[PDB]
Amino acid sequence: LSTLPDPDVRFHADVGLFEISAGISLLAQRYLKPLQRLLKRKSFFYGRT
Amino acid sequence: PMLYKERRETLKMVGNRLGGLVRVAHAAQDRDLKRYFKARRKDRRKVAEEVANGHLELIFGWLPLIGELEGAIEYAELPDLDFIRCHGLHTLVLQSTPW
Amino acid sequence: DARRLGFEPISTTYDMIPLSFVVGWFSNFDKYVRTLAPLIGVTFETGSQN
Repeated sequence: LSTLPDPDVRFHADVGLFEISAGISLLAQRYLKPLQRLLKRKSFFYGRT
Repeated sequence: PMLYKERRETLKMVGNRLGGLVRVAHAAQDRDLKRYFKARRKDRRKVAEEVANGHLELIFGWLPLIGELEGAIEYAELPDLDFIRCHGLHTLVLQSTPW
Repeated sequence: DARRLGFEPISTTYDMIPLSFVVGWFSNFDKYVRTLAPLIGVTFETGSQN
């Protein structure tokens, strides 16, 4: 058998990708937001020395 | 979803080290900077330079890690996989006669 | 997304803040996951009837 006609394959999609999303969102609120808030004040600079 | 287990693992699980850099950064070069606020202007001329030099060295030392992570991330974008097969059968009685 | 941490080692003077690229890489990694969209595919190879 060959030259099979147009099949009707069905896929549910949407694998377990949203699970890992909770990891980055949880680690940011614990160390990203505080760092961004602390950096807003007394912003340092860099020169030639 | 069970097929993307190793992919998601090598993508995110091993990538925790990337986010971990922010932890040490906020713990060292942020919370220990209170001495600069309570320092006189006579000392700020050198404190700022010392902080900048200390931060530049850390950035240069951690830069190769970013490149290594970027290069390893490409490993999860390789189009490779096996195949799947199926089967099917059916029966149907025709005729019968005693003996 | 065709980015995944731009990297590109660059250094200047009077315009490079020390604490700046750290949060940038984190934001890039966080945005890369949002653009991710799996795309599978299947095609007929061969068959038979016995």
